[PDB]
Amino acid sequence: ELFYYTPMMVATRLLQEQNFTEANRWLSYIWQPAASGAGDWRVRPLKED
Amino acid sequence: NFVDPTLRTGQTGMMNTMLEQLSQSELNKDTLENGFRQYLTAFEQVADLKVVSGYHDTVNINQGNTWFIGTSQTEPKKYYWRKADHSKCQNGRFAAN
Amino acid sequence: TPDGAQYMEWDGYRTRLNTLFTRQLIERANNGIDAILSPETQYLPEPK
Amino acid sequence: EALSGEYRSLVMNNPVADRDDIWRNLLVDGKVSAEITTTLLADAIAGIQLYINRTIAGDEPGADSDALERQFFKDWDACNKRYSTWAGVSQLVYYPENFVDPTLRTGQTGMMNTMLEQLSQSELNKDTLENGFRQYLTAFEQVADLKVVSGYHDTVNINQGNTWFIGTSQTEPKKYYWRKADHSKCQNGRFAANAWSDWKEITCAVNPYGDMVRPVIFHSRLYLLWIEKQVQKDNTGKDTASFTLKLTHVKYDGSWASPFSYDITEKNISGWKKTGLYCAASQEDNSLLIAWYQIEKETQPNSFGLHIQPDMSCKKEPNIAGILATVTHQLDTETTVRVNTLLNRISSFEFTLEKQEGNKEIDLVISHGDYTVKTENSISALILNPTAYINITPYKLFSDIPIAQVKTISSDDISMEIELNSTKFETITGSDVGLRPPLYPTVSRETLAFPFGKLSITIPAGADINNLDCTIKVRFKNTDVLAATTTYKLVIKKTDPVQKVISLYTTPDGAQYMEWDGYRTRLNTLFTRQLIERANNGIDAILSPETQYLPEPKPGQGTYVTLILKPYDKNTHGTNRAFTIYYSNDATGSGKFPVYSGSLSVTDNTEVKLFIPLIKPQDTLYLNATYQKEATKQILLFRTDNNPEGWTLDKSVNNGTFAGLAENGVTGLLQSGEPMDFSGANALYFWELFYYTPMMVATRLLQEQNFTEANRWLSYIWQPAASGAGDWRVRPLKEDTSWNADPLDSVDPDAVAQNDPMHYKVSTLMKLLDLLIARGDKAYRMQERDTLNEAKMWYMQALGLLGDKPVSIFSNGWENPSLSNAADKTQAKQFHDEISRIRSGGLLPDVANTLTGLFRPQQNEKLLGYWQMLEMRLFNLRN
Amino acid sequence: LYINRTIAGDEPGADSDALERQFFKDWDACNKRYSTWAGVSQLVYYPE
Amino acid sequence: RDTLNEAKMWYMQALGLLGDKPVSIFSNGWENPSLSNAADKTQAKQFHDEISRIRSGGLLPDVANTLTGLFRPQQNEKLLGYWQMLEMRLFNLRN
Amino acid sequence: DIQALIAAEITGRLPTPDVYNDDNKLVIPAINTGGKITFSELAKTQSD
Amino acid sequence: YLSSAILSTSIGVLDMAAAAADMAPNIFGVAVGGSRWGGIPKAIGAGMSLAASATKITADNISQSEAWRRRRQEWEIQKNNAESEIRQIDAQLEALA
Amino acid sequence: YLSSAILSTSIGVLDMAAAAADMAPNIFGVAVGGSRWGGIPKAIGAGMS
Amino acid sequence: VTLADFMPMSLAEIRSQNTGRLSREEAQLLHRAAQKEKQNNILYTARMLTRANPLLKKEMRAEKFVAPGAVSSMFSPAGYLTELYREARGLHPKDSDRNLDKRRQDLAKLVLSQDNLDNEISALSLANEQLETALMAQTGKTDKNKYYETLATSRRSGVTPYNAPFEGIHNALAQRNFVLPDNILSNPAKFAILAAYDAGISPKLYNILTEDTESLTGSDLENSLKRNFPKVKIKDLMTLDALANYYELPAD
Repeated sequence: ELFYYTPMMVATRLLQEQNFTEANRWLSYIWQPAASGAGDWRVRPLKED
Repeated sequence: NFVDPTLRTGQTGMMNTMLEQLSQSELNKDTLENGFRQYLTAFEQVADLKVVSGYHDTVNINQGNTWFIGTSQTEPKKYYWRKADHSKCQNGRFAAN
Repeated sequence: TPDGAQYMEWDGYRTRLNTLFTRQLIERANNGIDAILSPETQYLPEPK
Repeated sequence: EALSGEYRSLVMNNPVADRDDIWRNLLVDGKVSAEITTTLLADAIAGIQLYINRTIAGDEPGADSDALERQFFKDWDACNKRYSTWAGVSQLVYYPENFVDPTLRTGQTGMMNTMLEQLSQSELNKDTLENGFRQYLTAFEQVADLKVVSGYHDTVNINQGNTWFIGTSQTEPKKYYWRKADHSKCQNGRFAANAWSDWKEITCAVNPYGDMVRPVIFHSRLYLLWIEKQVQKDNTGKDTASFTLKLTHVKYDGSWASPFSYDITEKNISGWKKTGLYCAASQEDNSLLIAWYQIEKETQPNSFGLHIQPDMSCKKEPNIAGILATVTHQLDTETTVRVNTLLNRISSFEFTLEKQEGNKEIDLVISHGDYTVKTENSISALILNPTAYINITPYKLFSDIPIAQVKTISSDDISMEIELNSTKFETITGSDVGLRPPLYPTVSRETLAFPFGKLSITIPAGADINNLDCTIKVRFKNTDVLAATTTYKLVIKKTDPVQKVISLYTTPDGAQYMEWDGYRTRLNTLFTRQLIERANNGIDAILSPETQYLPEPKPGQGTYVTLILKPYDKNTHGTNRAFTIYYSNDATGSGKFPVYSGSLSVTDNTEVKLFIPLIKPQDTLYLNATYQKEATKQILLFRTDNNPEGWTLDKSVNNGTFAGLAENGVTGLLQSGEPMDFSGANALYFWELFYYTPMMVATRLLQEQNFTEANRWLSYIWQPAASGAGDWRVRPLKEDTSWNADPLDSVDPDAVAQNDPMHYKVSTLMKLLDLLIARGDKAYRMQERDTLNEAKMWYMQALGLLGDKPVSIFSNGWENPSLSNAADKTQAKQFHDEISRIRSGGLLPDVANTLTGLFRPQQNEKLLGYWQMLEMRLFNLRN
Repeated sequence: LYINRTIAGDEPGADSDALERQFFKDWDACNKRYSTWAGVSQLVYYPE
Repeated sequence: RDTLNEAKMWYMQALGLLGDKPVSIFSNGWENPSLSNAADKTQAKQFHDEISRIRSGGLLPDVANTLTGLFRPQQNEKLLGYWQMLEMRLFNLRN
Repeated sequence: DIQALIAAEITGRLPTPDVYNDDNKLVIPAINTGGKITFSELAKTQSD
Repeated sequence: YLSSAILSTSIGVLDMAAAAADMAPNIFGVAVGGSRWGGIPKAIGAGMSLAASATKITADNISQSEAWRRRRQEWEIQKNNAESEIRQIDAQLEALA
Repeated sequence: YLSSAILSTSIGVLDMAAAAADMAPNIFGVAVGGSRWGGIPKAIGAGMS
Repeated sequence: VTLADFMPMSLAEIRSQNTGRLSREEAQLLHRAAQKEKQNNILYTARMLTRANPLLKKEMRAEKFVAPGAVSSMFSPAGYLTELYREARGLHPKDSDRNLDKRRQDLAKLVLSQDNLDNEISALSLANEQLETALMAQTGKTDKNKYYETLATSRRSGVTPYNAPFEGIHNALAQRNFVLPDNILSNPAKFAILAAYDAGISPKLYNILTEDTESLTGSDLENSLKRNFPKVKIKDLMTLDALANYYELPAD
C-alpha cells in the first residue's frame, strides 16, 4: 500500500480534477524512464517481479 | 482493464481514510502532504505492533488457522488481532494472502 | 530476538511476524515524501 | 511524400523504414498539411524539444547519462519542457510581485490564517474588521510573551546543526511551545531570519516540577521529556511524594503521542533540593541517556541515570558518575542554564582515501557508509562504485548477455579484505549479495554499486582499546579480467572536544539570550510589554511608525559600537574591496570571533554597528580588522566601574585607529536600548503584524469593493509625502532589510521578496494601482457627468503613480548572433566569473556594460498592462 | 486636480503644515469628492 | 499555435510509450472447424494435460505451438483504443 | 511610431528606394538609453 | 456565525482554568487527596473539540457568503438578459414604425 | 472542514491519556483509593463518537 | 572562474571528470558550493535589476530594458532556444550519428533575429527544403529543376515515379472540371494514354504499369527486378511492414 497503492491513488486522484503536473510527479515516484530503452521501476517488487 | 486504484478489495482503513481526505476538488501540495503524513502516522502505528500471544486453531499445526494478539507502542496499549491461514502455508512459507 | 524482531517458531520453520521498518523510516521521513518513496527505502535491511 | 520516400531510399539506405522515422531522425515533421504555418525559431524549439523528449525517454540510445542527471533535466517536465512554464518560472526571480499573493503565503502562521478565515465573509464593516484584528493581536501577544525555558542542540559542533528550544507562555497553566534554530544559516554568529522555525504548540499535557523540561532528538524526531511530582501520603502518618519521568514525542502529522511513565523515586530525590535533569542522545548504542542530578554551587554531588531504547523501555544505568564527568560543562549549576548537545562517540574514525589504485579505467571508489564499534568488535558498512563505460576493447558492439574478457557472470568479482594489526579477514560479495548489477546498461558512463550489508568484522584481539588502535590498512579488491584493487587506511582514534559551553540567560529587565562561543542571540522580545499602552489608542496607534521604532534592552553585559570606515584605498585595503572585522578578549593569541563581514564602499564612508558582548568570565575588549593587505592592530575598550554603558571613549595608550576608520570618532557606546529587530528570532511575527496583516486586509477589502477603507489600510503602509519620494510607514521598507538568506531553494515568490523587500514596495504599489483603477471603473460605470470627472481624477492619480511610460528601445547593441555563438559555455562562465568577482568586491568594475549577459532584461508585462489599461480608460474619457 | 497633485508630491514647494490639516487629513475619505463632502456635511445638520 | 505544438509533443510521447502498432494477423493456421470438432472433451483434456505437465516440469516442451488451445488470444481492446485515439488526435494535428 | 521610423531608418531600408544622395554623404542616427539620439556620418572618394 | 465562532474559541481559557483548579486536593483531614489527574488532558481535549466546532462554524459562514455571492452573479446575468431584451424590443418597435 | 476533521481525530490520544491518568488512586492516607474504573471505556466511547 | 565552470555541470558530471584528482566527497562539496554561488550571483543581478523599476524611480542600473516579445529579451523564445540548445548539444558524443549538431547542421548556423522570431513560414515548405538540401548534396547536383528532372524518371521508391510538371497539369486541369479523353478535339486512336493521364498517371508510371511482367522467366526476370527495384533488397521487402512503408499505404 505504502509503496504502490498510495502513489497510484494519489496519481489517479490528481488525474481527476486535472492537476497534471503533480500527477506526473506522483506517477514518477513509481515509474521513471531511463537512459536505456527499458523503463526504470522504482517500486522494488515491480523491479523484482 | 478492470483494476481501480481507488476501489480495491481488502483495502485497509488507512487508505480509505486517506481517500476520504483527497476526495475534495482543491488538491494543492499542502492538503496532499497533510493527508500523506496522517496516513504515514497510521502506518507507523500498525507497523509498531509486537505480537503478544496467540492461539492456533486445530491440533495439526500444518493445517488450520492461527490467531494472534498484537499490542501497540503506546500507553495505554491498543490490542489488535490477525489470523494466519495455514491452508496456504506450503513448505513452511506463508503466502501473503 | 534482542534487536527487535519477532518470529513464530513451529515444526521446522520460523515466520517473521513484525518488522523493524518503522524504526528506520523515522530518519528517512524527515527529508520528505521524496525520501520515503525512494527505492533505497525499499532496500532497507531487517534482522535475521 | 515523394522526397520523404526518396530520402531513406538514398540517404538512410533503408526504404523499409517508416516515414515517422524521418521525423524521429530529422526533427522536422513531414506529414503536415500545407496550411499549418509556424515561425522559424518556434520550429527549431519544437525540434529540439522533440530531441530532448526522445533522448530522455530512452528512444535515443547512446546519451550521456550524467548530463541527464542535471537540474535542467531533473526539472524538465515540471518547468523546462514548455516555453510558457519556462518563462513563468524564470520571471519569478526577477519579478516576484507578479506572483505574490497577500492572501496565500508559504510559512504563513496560524494567527494570520485564522484572521483570514474571519475576513472571508462579504460584509466587512469596521466592527468585523476591528474584532478580527483584536483577536489576531491577542494571539500575537500570546506568541510574543514566550520565554525560552530550555533547549537541546543537535550536533556537537555548535557552529553547525540545529537547536531546538522550549518556550513557556505567561499564563497559568502554561502552554509549552517549540522552535528550531538552524545553525547552517548562522554565519558570523548572526542567524538569518529564515534560520528559525515558528513556535508551535506542544499539544500534550505537561506538568513539570522544578522547571525540569528538556527536549531531545532521537533519530530526527523531537522527544519532549519532564519530571512530574505527585504529592502523596504514606500508610502511616508521614507523607511521601512519587516522582515520575514522562516522555512524549511528535508523530508525523504534527500530533503529540501520549506520555509514557517511569518511576524515579528511590529515597534520595525526595531529599534533594533545586535539582534538575539531563537528557541527550547517544551515537553509540542508540538510546537516550536520562540523568537527574542534585545541584549545589558545584555541579552534581549525586545523580541517577536511565537509558531509553527505541523500544522505549526502561534500562537503569548503574553508573553515570563516570559519564557525567565527561559532560559536566553542559550540566547546570545553581545559577546557570545550559542547553545540552548529544553525547559523543568515544572513538571517531577517519579513512585515508588512497594508497595505490592500480588499473585506472575503473575508479574503484568505496564510501564508508556507517561505522561504529560494539562492545568487542568494529563493524562497518560499505558500497563500491566502478566506472564500467564504453571502449572496452575489442568491439562488436551488438549484444551483451549479462579474443576478449568475461562479458558474462560477475559472481564473486569484488571482495573486501580488512587487514588487522596481525591478521586479516577476506569477505566477498559471492558470500554476501545475490543482487548483481549488470553491465547492460552498456550505453556509456553508467556506474554500478556493490553494497555490503553491515559487515561485522571480528575481532580486535589483544589491542589496547582504544589507545593505539591505529590499525594498518583496509583493502578491497575487484578481481575480474582487467580489474584492480585499492586500499585504505583507518585513522581511528578517541577524541574529546573539551568544554564548548552553550547556555541560556535572562537579563533582569526581561530579555533572554542564548550565549554560545563568542556570540549572543536574543531569543524573546519585550515588544509585547510596551505595545499594551499603545494599543489602547486603537489600530491607528499600533501600525504607526513610532511603534516600530520601539526600543529593546541589550542582551546581558556588553557594549554597542558603531564603526565609521574610510572609503576604499588601493593601498591600505589591499585589492579586495570587502572586509571582515573581528573582536577578542584578548589575552593575545586566544582567538578572535568574526562579528561582522561586509563589502566596504568607494567614495563614501560606511557605518557598521555592532554589539560586542562580555563573555570572558578593567574588563578589557579588543577589536581588529582583516583586509587583503594585512590584518590591523587591536583597539582597547575597558571600563573602570560597574556602570554598563561606560566603555572608555577611544581608550588608552594605543591610538585607537585601524588605519581604515579615518576619523576622530569611533565611539557609538551609549543607548543600551537598541531598536527592535526585524531580522532576529521574532522576525516573522513582526513582519506579519506590520506588513502582511495590512496587506491581507487591504487586498481583502479591494475584493468585495470597500474602496474607502481599503485605501485606509493601504495608507497604514504607504502614504504619499510632500516631497517627490513616497513615505514608507513600515520600518524595514524605509530601511531595506533582507530577512531571508536562501530564497532560491524553493519555488515561491514570497521568499524572493523576503530577500529583497523592494518587491514588497512594488507589490504595495501594484495593489494601490489596482485600487485606483477599480475606483475609477466604479465611478466610470456611473455614467453621469461629475462621476466621470471623478473617474478621470482617479485614473490621473494612477498615472501619477506610474509616471513616464518607458520607451522600449529597438535600435540596440543587440547584434543578431549565431545560435552556436549565443550558447557558448564560455559566455556563461565569464558572466558568472565577473559577477562573482564584483559580488565579493575582488576589485572595481571596469566602468559597467553587460550586467545581464547576452539577453537584455525586459519590463514587467503586468505593469505595461497597467500603462495600456490606463491609456485606454483615459482615451475613452477624453472622447 | 491641483489638490491631488500637490498632495501626492507632484507639485514641489508646497506648505507641509497646511497639508497636515483636518481638511487634507480627511481628504481622501470625505473631502475629495462633492458627493462625500455634501453627505458628511449634512450629517451634522440633518442626522435623521 | 505553440500550444498545438505542445499537444503534438505530448501525443508523440504517448506513442513512444506504446511503440509499434501490432499488426493483427488474419492469414493464420486457424482452419474453419466443425462445432462438433471445436468442442471435443479430448480437446480440453489434452490441453490441460500438457499445461499441467509443463507446469510441474515433467519434461521439456517438444519445441511450442499451441499454448492457448484452439482459440487464439486477442489484444487488449482498451490499448488498441489508445492506438486509434492517438492516431486520430495526431491526424487532426497534422491537418 | 516615430521610434519605429528611426529604427527602420537605421536598420531597415528607409528612405526608399535610394539613400546616400546628398553630395556623396549620409547622416545616420544612433539612439541610446531611450533618451538621446546621436549622429554619425559617411563620406567617400570619387571613383567611377 | 462569527460571534458564535468567537464564543467557541474564547472558552478554552476558562475551561483550562477549571482543570487547573481541580488539581488541588479537596479531601482533607486524615484521608488526604482528591485531585483530578486527568483533568488537564480533558481540558485540552475540550479545547480541541470546541475549536473544531468553531472552525466548522466559520466554514459554514464562508459557505453562506459564497452562496450569496453566486446568487448575486446569477441575478446580474438575469438583469443583463432583461436589459438586453429591452433594447431588442425597442429596436423591434423602431422596425415596426 | 478538513482541518476540523483532523482536529476531531487528533484528540482521542489525549482524551485517552486523561483516562490513563485517572486510573491511579488519589485519596491517600488511611482511606485509600479513588480510581475511575470506567474511565477507559468512557475514553474509547469519546473517541468513537 | 574556479566554481564558475562547475555551475552547469551536475554532480555526476563533476564526479565523472578528474577521477584521480577529485574524490567522491570533495566533488559533492564543490557541487554544493557551485550551486549556492550560482544562486547568490543570480540574486545579486536580480537585486541590481529591480532597482530600475519605474514604480521606484522617485526613490532613486537602468542600462537597457527591452519590450515584451523582443528577441533581445531574457524571456524571449530566442533565450529559451539558447538555453535549450546549450543544454541539448552535449547529450550524444560528436562521433555519434544521434548527435544534435550532426543530424541538423542548420542549428549551429542559425541566426537569432526579430525577423526569425516574428515572421511566419509554411512548415511543410521548410520540411521540403530540409529534404532537398540533403538529397541534392547526396547526388552532388546543385540545381533544383535538374534534380526534379532526374527524379521524373526514377523508380527507387513506391512514390518516386512522378513528374511535378505532370502533377501540375493534372491538378490544374482537374480544377477546371475538365476531362481529357471526352473532347471533340482528340485522336480516338489515343484514348488509352489520354485516359491514363485523366486518372493521373506519370508516363514513367505508365511505362511501369505497361510491362508484360507476367510469364517472364530467365535472366529477364532478374533484369526486371533490378529495374523495378533498384535500391531495395527484395528479401528485406518481403515483410508486411516494408510493403506498408515502401508504398506508403497502411499495413491493414
